[PDB]
Amino acid sequence: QEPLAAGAVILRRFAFNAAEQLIRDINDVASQSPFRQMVTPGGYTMSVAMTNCGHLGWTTHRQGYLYSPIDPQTNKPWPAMPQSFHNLCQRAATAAGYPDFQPDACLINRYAPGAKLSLHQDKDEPDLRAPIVSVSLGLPAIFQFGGLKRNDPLKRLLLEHGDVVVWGGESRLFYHGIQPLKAGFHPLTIDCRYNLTFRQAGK
Ligand SMILES: O=C(O)CCC(=O)C(=O)O
Ligand SMILES: [Co+2]
Repeated sequence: QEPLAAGAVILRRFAFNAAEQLIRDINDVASQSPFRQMVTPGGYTMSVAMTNCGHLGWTTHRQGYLYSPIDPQTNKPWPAMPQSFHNLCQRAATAAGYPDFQPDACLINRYAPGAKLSLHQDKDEPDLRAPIVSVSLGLPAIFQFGGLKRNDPLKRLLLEHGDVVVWGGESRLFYHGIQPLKAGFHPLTIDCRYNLTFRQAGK
């Protein structure tokens, strides 16, 4: 299935089949670059653990964000993006109408019950030409999606295991975020939610 909105679609239950292989390749990456909490420059500490794969990796600190080839926690390169991450990503991107997308970054998020991503706009990328591909894995989450300005009426959507969201073009600098993840069980993730966001950061 494929719905909305405006240079952005939801590919519903798109990563369903590959979820077992994604989870496995998430784990493989994690055994190299582990998950960790990150302190926002505003002093707040994020309830979302995260790590990276691909050419570039995004981390926030006290001075601010950074895209890096080096993992600041290991002082070695971020794991190469797994075959299945790459394949899945462009297969989503094509179906979303971005045939010439190729990411170099992949920020992997892990949410516990009560974890939240504050409303933000994917901003720290120089090349606004490329779209964002978000993969939802595990427990269901409510993903809010507004627009350019902060005050745009947000719309609340249930993102479920396998669900995929691609946004770019006119909808690229759009405010979006995550509400406190409700507790539950999922076969594959047990009691959490994984989320991959694919991005072009270099080029
Ligand atoms: O968990 C999500 O679906 C949101 C991910 C996101 O927007 C980000 O990593 O910047
Ligand atoms: Co984002």
